[PDB]
Amino acid sequence: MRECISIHVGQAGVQIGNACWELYCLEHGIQPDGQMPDSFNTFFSETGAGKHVPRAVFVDLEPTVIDEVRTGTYRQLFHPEQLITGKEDAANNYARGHYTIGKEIIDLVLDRIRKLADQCTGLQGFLVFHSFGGGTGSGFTSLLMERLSVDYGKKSKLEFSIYPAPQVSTAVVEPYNSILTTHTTLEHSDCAFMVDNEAIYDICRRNLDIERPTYTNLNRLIGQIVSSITASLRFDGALNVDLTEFQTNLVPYPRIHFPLATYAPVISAEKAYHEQLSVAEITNACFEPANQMVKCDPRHGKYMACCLLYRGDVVPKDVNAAIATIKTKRTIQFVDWCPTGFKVGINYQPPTVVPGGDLAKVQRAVCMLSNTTAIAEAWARLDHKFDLMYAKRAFVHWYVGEGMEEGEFSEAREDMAALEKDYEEVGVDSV
Amino acid sequence: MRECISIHVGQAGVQIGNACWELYCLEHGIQPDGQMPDSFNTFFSETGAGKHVPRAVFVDLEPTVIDEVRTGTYRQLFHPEQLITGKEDAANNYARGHYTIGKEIIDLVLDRIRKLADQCTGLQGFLVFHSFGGGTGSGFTSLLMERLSVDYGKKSKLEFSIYPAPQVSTAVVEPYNSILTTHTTLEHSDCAFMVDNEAIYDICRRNLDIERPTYTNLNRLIGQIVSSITASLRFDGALNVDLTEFQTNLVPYPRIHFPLATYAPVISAEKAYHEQLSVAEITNACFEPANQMVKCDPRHGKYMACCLLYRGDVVPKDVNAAIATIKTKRTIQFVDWCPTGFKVGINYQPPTVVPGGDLAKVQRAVCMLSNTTAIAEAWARLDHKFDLMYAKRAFVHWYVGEGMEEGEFSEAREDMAALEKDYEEVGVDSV
Amino acid sequence: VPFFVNRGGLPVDEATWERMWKHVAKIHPDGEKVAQRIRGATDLPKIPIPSVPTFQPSTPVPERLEAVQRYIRELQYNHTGTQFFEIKKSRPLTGLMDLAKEMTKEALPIKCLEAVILGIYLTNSMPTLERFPISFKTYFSGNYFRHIVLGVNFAGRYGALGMSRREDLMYKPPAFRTLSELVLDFEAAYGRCWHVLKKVKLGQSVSHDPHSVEQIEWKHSVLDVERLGRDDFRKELERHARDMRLKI
Amino acid sequence: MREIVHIQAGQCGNQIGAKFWEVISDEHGIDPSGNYVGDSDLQLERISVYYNEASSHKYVPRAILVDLEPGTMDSVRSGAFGHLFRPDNFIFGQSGAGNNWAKGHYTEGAELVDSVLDVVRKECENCDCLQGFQLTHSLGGGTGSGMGTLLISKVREEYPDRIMNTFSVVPSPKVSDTVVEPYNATLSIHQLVENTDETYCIDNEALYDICFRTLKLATPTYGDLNHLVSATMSGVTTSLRFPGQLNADLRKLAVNMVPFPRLHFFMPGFAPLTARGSQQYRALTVPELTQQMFDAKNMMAACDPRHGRYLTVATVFRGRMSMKEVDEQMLAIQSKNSSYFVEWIPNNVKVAVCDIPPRGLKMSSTFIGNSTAIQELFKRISEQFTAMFRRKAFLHWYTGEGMDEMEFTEAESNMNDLVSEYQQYQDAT
Amino acid sequence: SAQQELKQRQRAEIYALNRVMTELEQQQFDE
Ligand SMILES: Nc1nc2c(ncn2[C@@H]2O[C@H](COP(=O)(O)CP(=O)(O)OP(=O)(O)O)[C@@H](O)[C@H]2O)c(=O)[nH]1
Ligand SMILES: Nc1nc2c(ncn2[C@@H]2O[C@H](COP(=O)(O)OP(=O)(O)OP(=O)(O)O)[C@@H](O)[C@H]2O)c(=O)[nH]1
Ligand SMILES: Nc1nc2c(ncn2[C@@H]2O[C@H](COP(=O)(O)OP(=O)(O)OP(=O)(O)O)[C@@H](O)[C@H]2O)c(=O)[nH]1
Repeated sequence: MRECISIHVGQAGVQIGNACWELYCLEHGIQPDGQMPDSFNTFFSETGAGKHVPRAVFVDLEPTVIDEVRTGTYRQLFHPEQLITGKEDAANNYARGHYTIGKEIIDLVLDRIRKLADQCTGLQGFLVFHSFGGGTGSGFTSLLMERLSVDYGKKSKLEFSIYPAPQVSTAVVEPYNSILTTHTTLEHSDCAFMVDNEAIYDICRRNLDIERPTYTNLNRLIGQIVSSITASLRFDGALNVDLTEFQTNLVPYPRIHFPLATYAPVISAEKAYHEQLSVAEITNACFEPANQMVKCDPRHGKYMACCLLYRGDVVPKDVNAAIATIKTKRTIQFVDWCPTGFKVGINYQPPTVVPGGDLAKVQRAVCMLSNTTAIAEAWARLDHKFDLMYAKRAFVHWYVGEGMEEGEFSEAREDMAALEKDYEEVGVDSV
Repeated sequence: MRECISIHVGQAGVQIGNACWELYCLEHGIQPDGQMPDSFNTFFSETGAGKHVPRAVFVDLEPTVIDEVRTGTYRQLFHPEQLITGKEDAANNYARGHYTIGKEIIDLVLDRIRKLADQCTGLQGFLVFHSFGGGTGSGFTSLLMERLSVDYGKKSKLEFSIYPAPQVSTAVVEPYNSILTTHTTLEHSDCAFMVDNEAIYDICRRNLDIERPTYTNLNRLIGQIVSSITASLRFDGALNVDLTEFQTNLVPYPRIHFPLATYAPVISAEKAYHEQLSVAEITNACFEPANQMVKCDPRHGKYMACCLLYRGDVVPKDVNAAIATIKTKRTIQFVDWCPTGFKVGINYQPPTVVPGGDLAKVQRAVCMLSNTTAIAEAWARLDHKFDLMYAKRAFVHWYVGEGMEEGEFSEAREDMAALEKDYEEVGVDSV
Repeated sequence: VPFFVNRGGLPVDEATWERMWKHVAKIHPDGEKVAQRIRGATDLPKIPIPSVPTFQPSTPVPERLEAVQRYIRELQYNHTGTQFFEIKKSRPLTGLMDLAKEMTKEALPIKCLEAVILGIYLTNSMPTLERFPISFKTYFSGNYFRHIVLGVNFAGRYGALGMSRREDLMYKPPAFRTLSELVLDFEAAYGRCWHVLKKVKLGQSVSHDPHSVEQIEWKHSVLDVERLGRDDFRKELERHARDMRLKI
Repeated sequence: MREIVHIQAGQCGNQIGAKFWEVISDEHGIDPSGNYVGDSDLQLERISVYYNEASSHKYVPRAILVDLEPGTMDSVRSGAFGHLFRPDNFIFGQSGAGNNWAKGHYTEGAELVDSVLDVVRKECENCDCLQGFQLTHSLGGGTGSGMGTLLISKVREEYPDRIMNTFSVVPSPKVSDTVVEPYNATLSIHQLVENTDETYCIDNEALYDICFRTLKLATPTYGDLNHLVSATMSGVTTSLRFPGQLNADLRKLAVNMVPFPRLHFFMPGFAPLTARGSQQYRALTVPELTQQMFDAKNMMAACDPRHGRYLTVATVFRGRMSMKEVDEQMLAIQSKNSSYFVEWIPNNVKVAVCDIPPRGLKMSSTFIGNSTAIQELFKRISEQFTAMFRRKAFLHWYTGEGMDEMEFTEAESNMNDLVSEYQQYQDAT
Repeated sequence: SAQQELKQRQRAEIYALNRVMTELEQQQFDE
C-alpha cells in the first residue's frame, strides 16, 4: 500500500526531481536502468520484468528542460508517457500558465495521474514541486492544484514550493506571480512548505564549507528534506508519522498550513571529524536562525508546533531529554495555547551520500517542520514589494491581455493581506 | 469440424488478407510454402501431401492488387483456382460493382465458395473483408452477400468493413457508396463490425509510438482483432465464445448488429518494459475514447452489451474482479434494460509477433466488442454528408447511367435514417 | 394549456388538428366564431419562409447573434397552448439537431422551448461561443411555470438568448459583466409581469459538435431562490460561471 | 490488362508525343531499338497498357501519329526513336492545313480520317480489355483542332463506352503565334464537350511562366515544355502500370472528378519542380510537396485558381509515401483555403499513390484540378472571337470551304453556355 | 402524399390563428 506520487512543474520542479530521484535510487539500491541487482512501493511501481518505474509526473511547458533528463543519464528509468511537454515556455506569465497555454496541457497531465492513481491501493498523497517564480511553477500549478481538489477531495497534497528571495532575485515579475498563486495554495493545498532560495546559499556558505554553489549543490539539500519527511513510509523505528497522523500535528487552523523545513546536520566532509555529531548538537542546530531554509528569523516570531523528524542511530531516551532543554530552558518562545510541545519521528534508516561529493555521511538527521509565525515576515517583504509595483500599474498589460481580469490583483492582494492578519492573529493568548 | 472461411472483396480486402494470413501462418507454425515443419482446421483445409491450403477466396475486379500476392511471397500458399480476378476496376462506383461488372464475376466467386463449403463438416460462418469506399468493396459485396444469404440462410456471416472517416477521405464519391451499402448490410449481414481508418492514426501515433504509419501498419492491427475474435475456435481456456454463441450474446435486436472493435494493449517495444501490463490496466485502457477503433466517443453514448475476449496468461479471478470496477464505480453508463454485464472470453494462447517490427510481445490481450449506441454518431456524418451532396444531384449520372435507378438514393437514405432513429430509440427506459 | 406530444407537424393529420379548434371554445373568447374566418377562409395572409442568414466570414460573434435573433423574432412565436413537435429533455443530440433540420423547412409557430434548441442549432458555426441552458421555475398564485433560456458566453462577457410571451425575457446583448447580474435582468423581468422565482436550473455547457449522440445536461446545478442566501447567488453562481470553464 | 491507344494528332501533339514516349521507354527501360534492358521485373509484368509485342523481345508502342502537315513525321522518324514506332502507323497527308479549321475538318480531314480508323480498329483488335483513347493535340491550330475533333466524333461513334483523354494545348492571349487562333479554338470546343469525357486543358503561357520563375531555366527551347507536359501525361496513368498502395485508373478519375457530364476541363499540375542545379540538391525537401502542387505558379493552364473555387481535385502521388502524411497534409490543405472549395462537395481531394517514382527522383505527385476558374480561359477566347466576328474578318477562309456562316454563331453559344454552366456553381451552393 | 397544398393552407391557418392568440395572451394581464 502507502504509495505516494510526486508531480513536478517548472524550471525548478524538474531540476529538483532530476536530483531528488537521483537520491531515492541510492536509498533503495535501484540502478539507473531501474533494475535492482523489500518495500520501495511508496516511490516505485515495479514491473514483472525486474524493472522499477518511479511514480512521478515530470511536466513542463518548455521542452528544453525535460530533454536534459530525457537524453542524458536516467533516460531509461522514467516512462515516456509521463514526461509531459508543451511547446511554449509560458514565460513568467501567470495568465499564460493559468489561462492560455496551461489550459491546453492540463488534460494530459491530469490524464497521466489517473493512469498512476489507479495503480495505488493505499494513496498517501501528492508531492508537488514548483517555484513561485513565475511561469508554469505558479501559473500551471494553480491550474493543477485547483484541478486535483475536484477529482481527489479527501487526499493530502504536500507542496515543496520555492519562495522568491527578498534580495536575491531572478525574475522581474517575481512579486507578481507569487501573490497570484497564494490564492490557490491557501485553499487547495495542504502543508505547503515554502523553502527559500537565498537561505540555502547561507547554508552552503558557512554550515557547508563550499564556495560558489551551483543549482546541483542546492537541489541536493532540498532532496534530503523530502527524503526524511517520507522516511516514515518506507522504514522502521518508533515512527507513526505517516502524512495524515503527522499533518494534524502541524495545523491548528485550516489557514496556517505554512511550515518551514530545516535540515541538520549539513556538516561538510573536512569538518565531519572535528565534531561529535550527537543528538544534543543535532537538535540545537535546528533552531539557529543561520540554519533555517527560509530567510526569516524564528527568534522574532513564536513557534506554534514543531515536528522533529529524526532518522538514524538514535534512541528515544536522550531524544526526550534533549528536547526538554529546548522546550523549557531556552528563549525560543512557544505560543501559549499548546503546551504539548511537538511530534517526534524517530526512524532507523541513516541518510545516504549522493556521490557528487557534497556532504559526508552521518548517523543522525532532522527535518523539523515548524509552524512558526515567522512566515508573516516572509510576506510583508512581498506585500510591500508587490504593492510598490502595482501602484504604478507596471507589467499589468502582459496579464490583462492574456486572459486574466485586471481585478484579480486587487483580489489576491486583498486575500493575502487578510491571511497575514490572520497569521498574526494567533500570536497572543492573554491580555 | 468448426471450419470458418473468409472471403475478401476489394483493394482493402486483399491488402488486409495479405497481412491477415501473414499472421495465421505465425499462429500455427505454417511456412510460406504451406508446409508445417494439432488443430489448425478452422482456417486450413490441409491436403495429404503435407501442404495447407488456406480457406480463403480473394476477390477483386482489378488485377493489379492480387498480382502482388500472386507473385511476391505467399505465392505458393494460396490455391490458384481461388484468387478470382476481373479486368475492369469499376472503382468508386456502387452500380458498376452491383449491376454492370460485378454481375459477371459473381458466378465464379459463388461457385468457388461451394467448392469450399463442401469440405466443412461444421461450418461456423463467413468472414468478409471490404471497405465502404466504393468500387467492389461496396458494390460487389452488396451483390455477394445478397447472393450468399439466399443459398445459406441459417449461417452466420461476420463483416469487417472499413467505415469511411469523417475528415480523412480518399474517394470523392465515398459518401455515395456507403448509403447504398447499409441497405444490404442491415438485412443480410450479422455483427457487421465497422472499424475506421482515421482512428487508427490516432492509435498508431500515441498508443503505438511510430510516425507516419503506412497501410501495412493498420492492416496488421486489423489482423490481430480477427485473430482474437476467432481465438476461441482453435485454442483452450474457459472460452465458450464460438461465433454462434457470442452472436446472440451481443445483439439485442435484429437491427443493432453494429459493434466496434477495440484492441489492447498496443504498446510499442520502447515502453513495453516501463509498464506492468496486468489485467486491471488492460481492461481500463480498453475503454478510452482515445483507444477505440472508430471515430466516435463512447462516453457520449451508452453501452448495451460489451464482449471482452481475453487471451494469454489471465485467470478468471481478477478478470471478474477488475470488471466490477468498470461495471459499477465508473461513469461509462450502461443501458438500463440489461444489467447482466458482458461476456468474458478467456482464452489460453498468448498473442504472437508479426516479424515486421510493429508492437512487441505481451502476455495478455482483449478484443472488446461493445454494441454501443455511439455508432449513431458515426452514421450522423454520412446521413448529412451524403445528403449535402445529393441535394445538388452531384455525381448521380455516373450511377443512373450504369443500371442504378435514380430513386435508390431516396430509398437508401430513407432506410438509413430510420435505422439511426431505431438506434437512438433503444437508449432510454424511464419517462 | 396542455401541450401535445403529436407527430407529423407538416403535413398535419386529422386528429390533432381538429382539437385545435375545440380547445379555443374554452380559453379564446369566440371559439367557433373565428372558425369561419380562419378555417372558413380560403384567403389567408401568406407569411413566407424566412431563411437562416448565412453569415460572411467578415461578420464577428455579436453581429451574428442579433442576426440569429433576427430570424427567431420573425418566426411567429406560438400562443395556442399546443406543441407541434417531438422535443424532449432526455433526447439524443442528433435526434434533436436533425429535428432542428426540420425547423428551417417546416417553420411552424413555435414555443419557448424549441427556441432554445434553434438557438443552439443556429450557433454551431461559432466555435468561440460557449452556450448553456438555464430554466426558471416561476411562481404564480399557487402554480409553477417554466421558462428556459440559452445563456451564451463570448470574449468573457455573458448574455442570454431565448423567446417568451414578452420582450423582457428575450435576447440579451452580450456585454454583461458577470453571470449573477445577467440572471437579475430576468429576475427584474419577473417583477414586471408579477412573477415570483423558485428555482434556477444551471446546466453543463453544450458541446460544440453537432454530429454527436449525447443528452443535453440541463441540471448540473440547482439554485433555490427563496431558500438560499443572496450572497450565495452571487458567489456559487460566479464559481459555476468559472466551473463551465473548468470542464471546457 | 487495361489498354490505351494513344493518338498523336496535330504537330504540337506530335512534338509533345516524341517526348512522351521518351519518358515511358525510360520508365519501362525500353531501348530505342525497342528491346527491354530494364533491371526490376515489376516494371515488365505490365507493359501492355502502352505497348505490344513483336516476334522477339522487342516491343512496339501502341501509337497512331496523325498530321496533315508532313515532314514533322520525318523529325520523329529520324529522331532518337525513329526505329521504335510501327512504320505502318505513320499516317500523314500531303498538303498540311494552314491554320484553317474548315479545311482540316470538312474538306481536307475527311479524305484522311478513314485511313486512321482502319488502324485504330486494327489496334482495338489486339487489345484484350480496352480502357480508353488518349489523344494529344494543339487547340487553335489547323490540324490538331480540325482533324482532331473529326477523329474524336468518329471514334466516340464506334466506342461509346471507352474513356477519352484530350491534352489540348489551348491558346493564350499573351503568347499567340497565330492570327486565327481565336477562331480555331472556339470551333473545337463545341465538338470537344459532347464527345470526350475528360480533357486536360494545358496552356503554353504557364509553361513559359514555369521555366522562368519556378524551374528558372534560361531559354525554354521547346524541349522542355514538350517534356513538362509529358511528365504529367505519364503521371495520370502511373497507377495502371505499377502496383500501388492505393491506385487509381482512368475510370476512377472520371468517376471522381466530374459532377455533371459537361464539366470535364481539368487544369493539370506537376510537382516537384526544382531549379536546374540548386533546389534539387540544396533547398527543396520532398515530403509534403503539396504546397508546391497547389500554388498558382505551378499550374499548366494559365488561370488563377484563387479567382474561382475548385470543384474536385485529384492528386496522384508516385513516391514511396506514408499514407498518414499524405492524408493529414491533405486535410490541412482543405482547411487552410476553406473558401476555395465548393461547399456541396465535402472532402473532395482524391488521393492515389504508387510505388515507383520517375527515374531521377524519390517522390513525385501530379495534380488534376477540376476548377471553375477555367471559365477565365474561355472568357478570353469568347472575348477575342466576338471582336473579330463583328467585322467578320478572316471568314472567307472558312466559308470558302464547306462551312456555313451560322456555324460560328452556333459554336459561340455552345461555348457561352459552358461558361454559363461553369459560373453556375462558382456563386451557388 | 402531395405537398405545397396542405402544408401551406393549414400553415397560414395557424398564422391567422395566432394573430388573435398573441393579442389574447397580452390582454389578460393589463390591469
Ligand atoms: N506545347 C507546344 N506547342 C507548340 C509547340 N510548337 C508549336 N506549338 C503550338 O502548337 C501551335 C501550332 O502547332 P499546330 O500543330 O497547331 C500547326 P498545324 O495544326 O497547322 O499542323 P502543321 O501545319 O503540319 O504544323 C502553336 O500556336 C503553338 O500554340 C511546342 O513545341 N510545344
Ligand atoms: N531552489 C531552486 N530554485 C530554482 C532552481 N532552478 C530554478 N529555480 C527557480 O525556478 C524559477 C524558474 O522558473 P520555473 O519555476 O521553472 O517556471 P517558468 O517561469 O515557466 O520557467 P520555465 O519552465 O523554464 O519557462 C526561478 O525563479 C528560480 O528561482 C533550483 O535548482 N533550485
Ligand atoms: N484501413 C485500411 N483501408 C484501406 C486499405 N487499403 C485501402 N483502404 C480503403 O479502401 C478504400 C477505397 O476503396 P477500395 O478498397 O479501393 O475498393 P475498390 O474501388 O473496389 O478497389 P479497386 O476497384 O481495386 O480500386 C479507401 O477509402 C481506403 O480507406 C488499407 O490497407 N487499410
